[PDB]
Amino acid sequence: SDQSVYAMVFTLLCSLGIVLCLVTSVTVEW
Repeated sequence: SDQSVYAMVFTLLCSLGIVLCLVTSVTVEW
């Protein structure tokens, strides 16, 4: 490439990735 929509979708996908990293890291050690 509005850039605000790109930043919003990028932030949402980053936050979902952080949560999924937490779930994977907990589940393997469990």
